[PDB]
Amino acid sequence: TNSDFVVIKALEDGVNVIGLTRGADTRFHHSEKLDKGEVLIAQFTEHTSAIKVRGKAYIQTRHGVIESEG
Amino acid sequence: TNSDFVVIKALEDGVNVIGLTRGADTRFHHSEKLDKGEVLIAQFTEHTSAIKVRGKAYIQTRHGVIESEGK
Amino acid sequence: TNSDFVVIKALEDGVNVIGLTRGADTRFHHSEKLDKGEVLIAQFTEHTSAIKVRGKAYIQTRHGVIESEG
Amino acid sequence: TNSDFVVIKALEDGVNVIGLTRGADTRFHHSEKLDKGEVLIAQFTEHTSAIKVRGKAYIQTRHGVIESEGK
Amino acid sequence: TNSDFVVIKALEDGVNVIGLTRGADTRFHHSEKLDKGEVLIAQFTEHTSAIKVRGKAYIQTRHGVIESEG
Amino acid sequence: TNSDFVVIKALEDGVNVIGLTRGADTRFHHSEKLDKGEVLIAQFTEHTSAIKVRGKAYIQTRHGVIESEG
Amino acid sequence: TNSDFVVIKALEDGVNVIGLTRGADTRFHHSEKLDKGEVLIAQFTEHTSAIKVRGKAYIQTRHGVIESEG
Amino acid sequence: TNSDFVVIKALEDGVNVIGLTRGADTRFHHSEKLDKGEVLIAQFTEHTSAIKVRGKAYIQTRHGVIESEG
Amino acid sequence: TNSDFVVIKALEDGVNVIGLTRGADTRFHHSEKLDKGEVLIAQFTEHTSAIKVRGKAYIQTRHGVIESEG
Amino acid sequence: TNSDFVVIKALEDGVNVIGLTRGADTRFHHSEKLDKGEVLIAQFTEHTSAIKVRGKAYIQTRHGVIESEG
Amino acid sequence: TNSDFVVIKALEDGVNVIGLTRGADTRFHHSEKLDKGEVLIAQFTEHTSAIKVRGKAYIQTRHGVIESEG
RNA sequence: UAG
RNA sequence: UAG
Ligand SMILES: N[C@@H](Cc1c[nH]c2ccccc12)C(=O)O
Ligand SMILES: N[C@@H](Cc1c[nH]c2ccccc12)C(=O)O
Ligand SMILES: N[C@@H](Cc1c[nH]c2ccccc12)C(=O)O
Ligand SMILES: N[C@@H](Cc1c[nH]c2ccccc12)C(=O)O
Ligand SMILES: N[C@@H](Cc1c[nH]c2ccccc12)C(=O)O
Ligand SMILES: N[C@@H](Cc1c[nH]c2ccccc12)C(=O)O
Ligand SMILES: N[C@@H](Cc1c[nH]c2ccccc12)C(=O)O
Ligand SMILES: N[C@@H](Cc1c[nH]c2ccccc12)C(=O)O
Ligand SMILES: N[C@@H](Cc1c[nH]c2ccccc12)C(=O)O
Ligand SMILES: N[C@@H](Cc1c[nH]c2ccccc12)C(=O)O
Ligand SMILES: N[C@@H](Cc1c[nH]c2ccccc12)C(=O)O
Repeated sequence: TNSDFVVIKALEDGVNVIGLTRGADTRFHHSEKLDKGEVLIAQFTEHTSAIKVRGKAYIQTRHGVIESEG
Repeated sequence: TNSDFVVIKALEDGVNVIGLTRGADTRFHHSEKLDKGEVLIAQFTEHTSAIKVRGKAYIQTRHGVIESEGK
Repeated sequence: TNSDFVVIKALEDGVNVIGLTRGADTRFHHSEKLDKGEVLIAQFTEHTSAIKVRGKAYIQTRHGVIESEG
Repeated sequence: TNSDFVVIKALEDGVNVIGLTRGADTRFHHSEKLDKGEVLIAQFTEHTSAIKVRGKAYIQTRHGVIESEGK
Repeated sequence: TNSDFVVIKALEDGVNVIGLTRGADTRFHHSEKLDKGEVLIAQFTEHTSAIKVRGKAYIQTRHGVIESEG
Repeated sequence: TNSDFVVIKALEDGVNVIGLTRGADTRFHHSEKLDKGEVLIAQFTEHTSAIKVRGKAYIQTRHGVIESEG
Repeated sequence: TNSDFVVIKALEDGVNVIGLTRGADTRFHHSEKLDKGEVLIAQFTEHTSAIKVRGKAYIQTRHGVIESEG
Repeated sequence: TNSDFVVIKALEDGVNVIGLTRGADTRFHHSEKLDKGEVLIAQFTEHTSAIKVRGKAYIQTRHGVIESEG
Repeated sequence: TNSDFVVIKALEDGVNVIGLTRGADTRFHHSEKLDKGEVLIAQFTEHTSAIKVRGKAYIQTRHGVIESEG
Repeated sequence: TNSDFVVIKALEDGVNVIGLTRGADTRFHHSEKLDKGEVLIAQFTEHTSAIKVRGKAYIQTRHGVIESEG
Repeated sequence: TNSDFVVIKALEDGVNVIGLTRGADTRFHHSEKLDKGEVLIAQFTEHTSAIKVRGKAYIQTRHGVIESEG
């Protein structure tokens, strides 16, 4: 329960924060839809070993800040 | 019990701080409602592996500060 | 017993520092009332995985300082 | 025995440093009274998961410094 | 679930973030395709011990920032 | 054996460095008397979970420096 | 899975990133060929205890940056 | 064997670095006499949970520097 | 597999990065030859507890940089 | 095998670096004599929990630098 | 395999880096000869708990830099 | 002010 | 001042 997390703020409506499955298989297991201004703070977990961000969003991680673009 | 935590201060009435379930399923298990000025300090836990904030709030984490402005 | 803690100083009478239960359920288990100037230094624990502060207070954590308002 | 600790210096007589019980119950298990100028350095422990300071005091923790104020 | 991760932002359509297999074999097990502006945040894992980036992308890791231009 | 420790230098004779008992009870288990200028460097232990200093002394801990006053 | 990693960006075609075997024996187990601008982010692993770069590349590690010359 | 240590340099003859017993009891188990200029680097251990310095000495610990007087 | 590593860049042909055996015996178990411009990134391992560099090379470690000379 | 170490450079002939026994007893178990300019790099260990330096020497530890005087 | 290490560069021919035995006994187990310009990077290990450097060399450790003299 |  |  003490894994790294990412912070995502939607800069438009309809931002998708997609969790990709951990393991031999890489598939979507959940897409969280964010409207403009909403903030998601999401860890890496047993089930999520990669996170894809689609849409305009501001992203903070341990490694710095970045914006995704639509 | 020594997991990371976030600090959330409501900037308006009716902010929701939503805990999303850890595991194969991603659903809401609790939404804490905050009125303007209230502060919630919340950990990641066995049950919560993601936190969604709806409404205007000031947020502090290990990675910096940010404001939500959804809704 | 080495988990993080938060410091809270009341800036008025009747501040409430509320422990929310750890686990599948999220309810109050204790509400600590602080009068003006009193300081509480409180850990996250087996029983408390979130803390809610109601009333005017100065708060320090590992992530910075912040004030709660009424 | 390597838990965090707090430093408290009394700025008047009759300062109370109160240990609150770890566990499902939250009650006092000890109040250490300090007279002006005395310093207490006290850990979080199996028995103590929150500490309340009543009266005027100067306090140092990992997260900085703060003064409690008395009535 | 607390391994390092990398941050990749596609700078053009068709970027490939390729996971190379951990172990005695070094083959591809997944290629994630990114459209311009999308961000992928990907850990090292049981199954992934090297990552290859094809296409123009901006990359953040623990050791600094870099742009691929393949 | 790697617990935190405090440094105490007596600034007058008869300074008392008091170890308070770990556990459900909080009583004195030892008081070390220090003559002016003597330095004591004392750990937290199985037996000592709080330290009280009585009399004028200069104290260093992980969290900074402070003087006790008599 | 939390071992250190190296970042390598080829500055010309034909760069080789060579994994040398962990253990009593030291031999090549894999050679990854990189075309100009491509980035490889590669861990030390059960199988790889040393990495050789041939050809012109820019390298980032925990200890700073360096360029190989081919 | 990776506990904290202290560094003590005698600034006069007859400095005493005293190890106080770990445990329910607090007594002396060893007093090391140092002559002017001698340096002792001493850890906390299974047997030593507090160190008292008597006489004029310069002391370095993790928490800063200080001098004993006698 | 997360032990320290060293980075070595040959500044001339015929540089030898020599691994010395861990254990009661200290012997050579591998000499890696590096030509000008090549970079070797090498860990301490089960089998290697000391590394010797012969010839002109630039070296980065945790403790700073240094050049060997032929 | 990763406890703290100290660095001792002899500033004159006949410097003694003395390992004092870990445990209930504190006695000398080894005296390493250094000639002027020699460097000894010495860990704390299962056998050595305190180190005494006699004679003129420059000493580095985690806590800073100091010279012993003869 | 993740203990501290030292970096030693010979400043003249005939430098000796001497590993002293871990344990109750302190003897030589190995002397590595370095000629001018050679670099040895050597760990503390099961067999080596102190290192003696004889001859002119430049030394880097976690605690800083120092030069040994013949 | 005990060792 | 031994290895
Ligand atoms: N009972 C919840 C409390 C909680 C912690 N963090 C949260 C964030 C959002 C909502 C609820 C929570 C839990 O242990 O997980
Ligand atoms: N139930 C999901 C929640 C989650 C965490 N991080 C995510 C990133 C994206 C999507 C969902 C998530 C999980 O525990 O893995
Ligand atoms: N008995 C409570 C005491 C406590 C710790 N942190 C708190 C925060 C708020 C309220 C009470 C507490 C517990 O161990 O969990
Ligand atoms: N016997 C108490 C001593 C203590 C430590 N920290 C405290 C804070 C307040 C009051 C008492 C204490 C305990 O071990 O928990
Ligand atoms: N299922 C993959 C997801 C993944 C993580 N990091 C990656 C890097 C590249 C491609 C896929 C991935 C894994 O657990 O390993
Ligand atoms: N025997 C005591 C020694 C001690 C350590 N720290 C102290 C602080 C005050 C008084 C005595 C002590 C113990 O191990 O706990
Ligand atoms: N299958 C290889 C992949 C790899 C990781 N790092 C490398 C460096 C060079 C070459 C291949 C690799 C391994 O797990 O070891
Ligand atoms: N097979 C060797 C590879 C190696 C690692 N570090 C080295 C340094 C020098 C020479 C070889 C190596 C080992 O695992 O130990
Ligand atoms: N034999 C003592 C040596 C020692 C370590 N630190 C000390 C401080 C003071 C006096 C003696 C010591 C012990 O292991 O504990
Ligand atoms: N075989 C020796 C190699 C070695 C490591 N560090 C050294 C320092 C000096 C001499 C030899 C060594 C050992 O494992 O311990
Ligand atoms: N055999 C001794 C070697 C040693 C390490 N550090 C020392 C300091 C002084 C004297 C000898 C030593 C030991 O392992 O403990």
